[PDB]
Amino acid sequence: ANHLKFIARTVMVQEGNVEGAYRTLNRILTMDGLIEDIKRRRYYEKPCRRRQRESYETCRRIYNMEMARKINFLMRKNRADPWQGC
Amino acid sequence: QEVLQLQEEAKTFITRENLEARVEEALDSPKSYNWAITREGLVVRPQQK
Amino acid sequence: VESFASMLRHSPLTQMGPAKNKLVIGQIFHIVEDDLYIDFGGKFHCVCKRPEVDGEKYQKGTRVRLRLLDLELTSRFLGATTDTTILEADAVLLGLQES
Amino acid sequence: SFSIYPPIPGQENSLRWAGKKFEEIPIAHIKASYNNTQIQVVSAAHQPLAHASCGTEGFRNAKKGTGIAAQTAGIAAAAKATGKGVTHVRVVVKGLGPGRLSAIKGLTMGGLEVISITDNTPIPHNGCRPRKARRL
Amino acid sequence: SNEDLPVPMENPYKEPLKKCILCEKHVDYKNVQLLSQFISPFTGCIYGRHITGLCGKKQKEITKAIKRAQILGFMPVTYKDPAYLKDPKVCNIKYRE
Amino acid sequence: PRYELALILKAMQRPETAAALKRTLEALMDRGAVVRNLENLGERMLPYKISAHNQRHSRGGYFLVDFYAPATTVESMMEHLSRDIDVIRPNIVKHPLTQEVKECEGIVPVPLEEKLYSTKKRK
RNA sequence: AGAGUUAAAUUAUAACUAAGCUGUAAAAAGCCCUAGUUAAAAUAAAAUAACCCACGAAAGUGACUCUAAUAAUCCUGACACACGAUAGCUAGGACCCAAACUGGGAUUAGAUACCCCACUAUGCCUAGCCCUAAACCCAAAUAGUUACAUAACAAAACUA
Ligand SMILES: [Mg+2]
Ligand SMILES: [Mg+2]
Ligand SMILES: [Mg+2]
Ligand SMILES: [Mg+2]
Ligand SMILES: [Mg+2]
Ligand SMILES: [Mg+2]
Ligand SMILES: [Mg+2]
Ligand SMILES: [Mg+2]
Ligand SMILES: [Mg+2]
Ligand SMILES: [Mg+2]
Ligand SMILES: [Mg+2]
Ligand SMILES: [Mg+2]
Ligand SMILES: [Mg+2]
Ligand SMILES: [Mg+2]
Ligand SMILES: [Mg+2]
Ligand SMILES: [Mg+2]
Ligand SMILES: [Mg+2]
Ligand SMILES: [Mg+2]
Ligand SMILES: [Mg+2]
Ligand SMILES: [Mg+2]
Ligand SMILES: [Mg+2]
Ligand SMILES: [Mg+2]
Ligand SMILES: [Mg+2]
Ligand SMILES: [Mg+2]
Ligand SMILES: [Mg+2]
Ligand SMILES: [Mg+2]
Ligand SMILES: [Mg+2]
Ligand SMILES: [Mg+2]
Ligand SMILES: [Mg+2]
Ligand SMILES: [Mg+2]
Ligand SMILES: [Mg+2]
Ligand SMILES: [Mg+2]
Ligand SMILES: [Zn+2]
Repeated sequence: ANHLKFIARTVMVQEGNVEGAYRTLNRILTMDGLIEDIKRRRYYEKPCRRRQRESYETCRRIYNMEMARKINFLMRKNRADPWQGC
Repeated sequence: QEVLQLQEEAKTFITRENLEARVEEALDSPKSYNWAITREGLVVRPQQK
Repeated sequence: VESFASMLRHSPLTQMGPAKNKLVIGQIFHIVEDDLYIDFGGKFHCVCKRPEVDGEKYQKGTRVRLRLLDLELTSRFLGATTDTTILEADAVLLGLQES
Repeated sequence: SFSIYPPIPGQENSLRWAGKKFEEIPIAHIKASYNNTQIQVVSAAHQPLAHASCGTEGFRNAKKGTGIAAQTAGIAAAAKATGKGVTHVRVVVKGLGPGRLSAIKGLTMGGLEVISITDNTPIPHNGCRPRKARRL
Repeated sequence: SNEDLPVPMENPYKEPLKKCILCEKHVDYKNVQLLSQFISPFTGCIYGRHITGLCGKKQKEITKAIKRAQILGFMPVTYKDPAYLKDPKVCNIKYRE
Repeated sequence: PRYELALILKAMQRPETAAALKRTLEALMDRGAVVRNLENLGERMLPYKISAHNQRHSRGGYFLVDFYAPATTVESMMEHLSRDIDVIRPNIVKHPLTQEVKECEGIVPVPLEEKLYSTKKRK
């Protein structure tokens, strides 16, 4: 409100395609976590009920990180197998 | 060593008289701290003017 | 008689030291269509993909140039006691036994 | 480097639409609320040229929520605005609701030309406490 | 009496430890360019470690520095100052694909 | 240097500016302060518009005053700065150069944590 | 623990503009001293950073600045001493927003509830009480060891 307007969260559509530029802006906000925050902040969420969220999120992030790594590590051996029908 | 550093800066301090000088000088020579970084750790300071 | 420790101290596998970015010589002992299984002699063979340049030049028995990345592929993962082995080593293909 | 989005308020940038500076192009406020949408097209001078609501468009208490209604309001809004002769519009969406995209499309399809989207959706930096969550 | 046994020395092949892009740099709240380098252009967000890729101490340092630069008003909150949008980009984010 | 004074001042012409700075350092030298240096950072358009003394300002001049002062004092100078009609925002920070540089030796790599869960032959 | 400060948001209150605005699974009631825009103090609460894991004895503590400042050459120890989330009580201020209660509106066989709408004690400050929690990491303190060893499950087993 004290900041200069139109500098923030602004995309300018190129070659007149609107839908593309909107997708772009959406990708911005969702990349920064603002959509999850708006949606979060429609109602309240109590501090306890918040650390639960945090911890469940962070556990899940750890799991998915690890499992991802493991998958991409074992990726090589997806290759068609040499020894078949030994 | 410390005491001598301060002894050296005591000549450069601003005192009641030098106000007239210093202030007039401060307006004459704007100084920037504005300073940047490169992915290699290198700095690029503001481009020469 | 040679003591084992001596055999160890003077071996090439010791002399090489750390595995990263080493330039190694290797041999192709098995082929599946795009994939060439290369024993450079270390413990485990590595795998490669036949390059576009001179495809038919790389055959079983052919000798090859390798840039050795890792002597073997291993890591420990979430809730694991022992780390996990691929039973291969990581290497890159440079040229074929440039002579 | 073509179409860097955020054109500066300094004059270093010459790009004109209908021979106007980006500062002079009309602002269309879109407000997308879960039960509603409203567009208001205003001059760079802040004199309102067009207003359309999902209700003003003759939908009713629930149905006025939908994206259908949004594009509907958008069209007629751009009609009233086109009547006063605005070619180009820089748009701002306020709130996050069903008729965001629909209404923006509604301005285009309604024959109004869009340059910019910027999102001003109020994001508390932890000011006023929200109302309690619901089932409880 | 076996002179060919191994030696109990430290690892000579030990690789030098990696460095945060600022390791032994100096973060001041005064250079807003620097602090601008770690902020999301559209939001005014502060990027996390997993983006910036900094040590613990340098992240923390940067964060505090920024907040100071915001209240004292050398730097704005809700957008990256346009002057600095054209400067070198440090972080790993891809917005536009 | 011990303390640092960030002066954001109402943008004026030169004489009025000079006046303001002068009387500022006078006030400081009266509360017992030793002034090291004066660094003009220019007149910038503020990042955002600041409202003080019933005036809402767009631009401002920027100044930096390094000085030594006794602990008891800082409040006094802050008060006398807040009172002032042309200060568009004051502040006083412990001068950055008292804070030490403790060498980042680098990243101490964190290994995956083991022996969290018991060894159990489950399923 | 003090003292000073405010970026986002919100609200008074004006200027325009349109008749609606709000609200749900769907509605109704409610409000049009309404709504969108443009201005704007106070009060309250502190996005991102945090994929961090620091500080405190615990409760607790994450906007900014400065002042004061974190017991013990360090074993255990009470019915003694000093603290102790929320809620609550006493007196005085504060009041954006939230909100037990309550009154409307729906739903329902009923609906003293879940959904909707207002509005209050109350959350906020200063001073004084009250001394309770799933105050739980349900895992006492201080030195140790990984020997011996799987009731089950959970955070593996044990000495002194
Ligand atoms: Mg406003
Ligand atoms: Mg998060
Ligand atoms: Mg928060
Ligand atoms: Mg309950
Ligand atoms: Mg198990
Ligand atoms: Mg107090
Ligand atoms: Mg405000
Ligand atoms: Mg307002
Ligand atoms: Mg208002
Ligand atoms: Mg609904
Ligand atoms: Mg009605
Ligand atoms: Mg968070
Ligand atoms: Mg924590
Ligand atoms: Mg202690
Ligand atoms: Mg004791
Ligand atoms: Mg208590
Ligand atoms: Mg209380
Ligand atoms: Mg009240
Ligand atoms: Mg009031
Ligand atoms: Mg209320
Ligand atoms: Mg009732
Ligand atoms: Mg029933
Ligand atoms: Mg239900
Ligand atoms: Mg009220
Ligand atoms: Mg409290
Ligand atoms: Mg607790
Ligand atoms: Mg518990
Ligand atoms: Mg107990
Ligand atoms: Mg005890
Ligand atoms: Mg103790
Ligand atoms: Mg033992
Ligand atoms: Mg059993
Ligand atoms: Zn570092």
